Amino acid sequence: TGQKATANHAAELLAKQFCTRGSPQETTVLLVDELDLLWTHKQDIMYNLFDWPTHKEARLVVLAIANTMDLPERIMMNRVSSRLGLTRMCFQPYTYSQLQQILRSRLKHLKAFEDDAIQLVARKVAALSGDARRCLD
Amino acid sequence: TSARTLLAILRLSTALARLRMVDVVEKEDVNEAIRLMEMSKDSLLGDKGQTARTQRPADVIFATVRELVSGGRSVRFSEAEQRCVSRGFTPAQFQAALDEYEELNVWQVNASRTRITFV
Repeated sequence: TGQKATANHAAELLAKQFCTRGSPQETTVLLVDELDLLWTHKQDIMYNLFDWPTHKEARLVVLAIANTMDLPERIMMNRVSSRLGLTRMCFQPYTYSQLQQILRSRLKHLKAFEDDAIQLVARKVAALSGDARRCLD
Repeated sequence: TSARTLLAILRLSTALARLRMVDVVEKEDVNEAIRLMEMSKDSLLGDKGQTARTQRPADVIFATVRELVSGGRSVRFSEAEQRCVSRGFTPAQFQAALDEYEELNVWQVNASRTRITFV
């Protein structure tokens, strides 16, 4: 909407709005990044966020973006990992044959680099950690 | 092991040379003399000292390339084979050994596989 309050005046209106009986909503999407910064001592930030789309008239699609996969079983405790699910599909880094193809798409009509230098740069980054940002730099 | 065991080795050299009615010593009297010493020192413990080594068909191939990396960088592919065929290495196994390390990002070749340079 457009109303701005605070962490308590607003946090109380969002709790009573998701449980409103007799009001249609839309299939929204929630995209959050870096979950370790939202961790508090009472664990009342990640636990209540996952219980919102588990209601009747709730169309929230949470896209929890983080780093490693063992976070729910390390930093977060039992209540956060319970009401979540085991639907954690990790993404593996690019292979050696994939780094030479992504760089080829960017240089489709750029006649300025030999074929012996393209595979050499994509070889050192593939052995370090396979980061997609450490190859084009 | 000090100077006390140094004179004990030369003492066992005459224990076997006098059994063949000869006045000279051969290599048999030396290997059999140290055989009883290695068996006695292993009996003082609770196990036997052995070794473990797997004959990899590509372990000595990488060591031969090391002789050209310390001398230069642009090593010719045809020049590196002047030392591999000296001992008796088959060239058929060398073609299958390059992909074992190039896949794991060690070196790199060209399209004709005629240029090799250590990265």
